[PDB]
Amino acid sequence: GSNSPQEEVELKKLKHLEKSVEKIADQLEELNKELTGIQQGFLPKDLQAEALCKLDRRVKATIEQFMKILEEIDTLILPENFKDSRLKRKGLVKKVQAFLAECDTVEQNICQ
Amino acid sequence: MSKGPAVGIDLGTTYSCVGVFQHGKVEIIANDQGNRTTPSYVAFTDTERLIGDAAKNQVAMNPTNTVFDAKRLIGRRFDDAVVQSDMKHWPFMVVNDAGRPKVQVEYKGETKSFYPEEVSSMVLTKMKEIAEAYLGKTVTNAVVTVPAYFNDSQRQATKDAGTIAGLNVLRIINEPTAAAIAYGLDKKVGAERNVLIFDLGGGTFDVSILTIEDGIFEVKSTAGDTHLGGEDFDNRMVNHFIAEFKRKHKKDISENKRAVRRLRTACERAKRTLSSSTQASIEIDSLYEGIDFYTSITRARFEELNADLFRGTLDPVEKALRDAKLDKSQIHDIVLVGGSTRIPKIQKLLQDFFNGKELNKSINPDEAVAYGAAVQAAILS
Ligand SMILES: O=c1[nH]cnc2c1oc1ccccc12
Repeated sequence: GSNSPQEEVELKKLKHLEKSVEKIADQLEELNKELTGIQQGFLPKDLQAEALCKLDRRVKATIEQFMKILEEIDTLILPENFKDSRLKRKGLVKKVQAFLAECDTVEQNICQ
Repeated sequence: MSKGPAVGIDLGTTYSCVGVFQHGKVEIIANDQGNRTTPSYVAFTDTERLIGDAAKNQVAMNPTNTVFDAKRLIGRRFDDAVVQSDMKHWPFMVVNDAGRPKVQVEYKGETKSFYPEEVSSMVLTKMKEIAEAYLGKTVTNAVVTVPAYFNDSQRQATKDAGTIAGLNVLRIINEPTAAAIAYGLDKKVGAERNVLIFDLGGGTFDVSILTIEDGIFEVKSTAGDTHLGGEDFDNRMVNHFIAEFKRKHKKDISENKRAVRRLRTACERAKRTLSSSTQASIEIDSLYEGIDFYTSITRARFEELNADLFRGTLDPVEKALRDAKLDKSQIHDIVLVGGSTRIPKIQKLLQDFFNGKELNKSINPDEAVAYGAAVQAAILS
């Protein structure tokens, strides 16, 4: 093979961003659990809307954190020979974008 | 904590900076987030009030309740042409309270209004605290800087912000006077000196001419552009890239706010790199419709896109020389202030104008005003 020590530095940067994405994804999961909670809970139809709308700041904070992750990924310059780093970066970007699409789904179904 | 020394505070439009003279040298003070400069931002949420980095970081989530640009309002009447024109571009509300402007936001569920000096006092409190955290001592005395064109009301309103913040304002000094002090232009032996300050940063452009005779400062003229800064250079870069993505992929990314933001942020970083390098590379994965945007910009391309804006910086210099009744040959010293003065072309243009005269640029342009104020604070304590 042709694996370089220099690439280990880039893969370590990517592994930290992967862990950061996992932390935000757990916030999105708790929001999802909470959102269902209000919907399938004991609050009357009226009180539910207000409670679901209180999650707006949190959904927006989740979206913003993902955007900051994207901006940090965008600062990487990975030469053509760093095949594994280019794959990890692409997979991570696609992962974040799919989570962002889930956030938009949440955002569109609250505060209406 | 024990009593601490006097500090220099540069109360900027977009960013503020605090410095302390100790051990025969100025130390710019980094904040808790490790930044030497702090956003002049105040955010009001449902649970708390945020200042600096924390307020700027949540601006996308709470735009109407995140106040910035209070310097643009400080000391002004509501019906001021500047207040009315700036109002259109702010996400937050500006209301009239008996002829005075007030920022209107929602704080903890309720509607609250603050005078510009109250907002600036929150920013000064944070700068006071940034200094206390580093020094391990209580900070009360400070020198606060204001632009040379500030009137009686604008200067009093700034001194009031200091008072509200629990500060003892040793002196209020002009930002170009502060930059001259930083370079020790008042300590040079000889006849009176004519100094031109070229301040391009923090969203404003200011050109000032000063005369110094026996350590005495006189403002001879002030000129500039109220809304010219680095953001204008970024827009040109973004436009160039949008045009490029259209040429290459026949797709328009401009109506996608997240693609435009990703591109803009990459442009701001590429601009900074082009001040020390002749080429900047950008790699953005799945920018728009899955398309990876791997590009590059040369320093010559960036200069061309911004040629008019860069050239236009000399008009204010000419206007300032006219008003000060001075020829460009009568200027002893030229001082660079603001982050945008790091741009090599701006430097080349300005030096060529003064027929190859060397520029005072060694102090960080962003920290030069706070540096001088810190020196002044040490002199007055
Ligand atoms: O504001 C800036 N404009 C252009 N170049 C730079 C600016 O801040 C910088 C910080 C470090 C390096 C270049 C720059």
